[PDB]
Amino acid sequence: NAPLLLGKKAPNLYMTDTTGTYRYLYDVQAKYTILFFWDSQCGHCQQETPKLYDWWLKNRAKGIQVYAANIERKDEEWLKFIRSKKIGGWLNVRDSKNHTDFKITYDIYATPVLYVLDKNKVIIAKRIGYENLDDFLVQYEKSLKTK
Repeated sequence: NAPLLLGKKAPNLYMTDTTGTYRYLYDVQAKYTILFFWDSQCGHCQQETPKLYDWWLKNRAKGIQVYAANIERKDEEWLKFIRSKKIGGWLNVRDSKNHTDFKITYDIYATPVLYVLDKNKVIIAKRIGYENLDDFLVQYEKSLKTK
């Protein structure tokens, strides 16, 4: 695996939603997709996940989905976190059908990890913090105009 690059299509993910039903990354329709890899075992009070959710609630009508890719190999703790932290509204998925190698394909070590993708799943931001999203989207859109 070569490391991921700006301007390349993010690798597809064949992950499943909270009902166990396939929701492929490439099948998501959204002006921007936030690809977000996370792990409930990082703690019940982990900060990035619910704060991104709060951000998403405020910005989603702009045409933004979060493909919230939980990296765990069991359902129980993932679902418990979704319920208790009340983050069920976005696209929660897990690799329940074993199609994703998070280390080879996406280089996931420490979690959480965030990518911003455009409408065609091209990588436009790599591993930036949720707190830099608003500014990243402003500058990105200005950059489309200039040229």
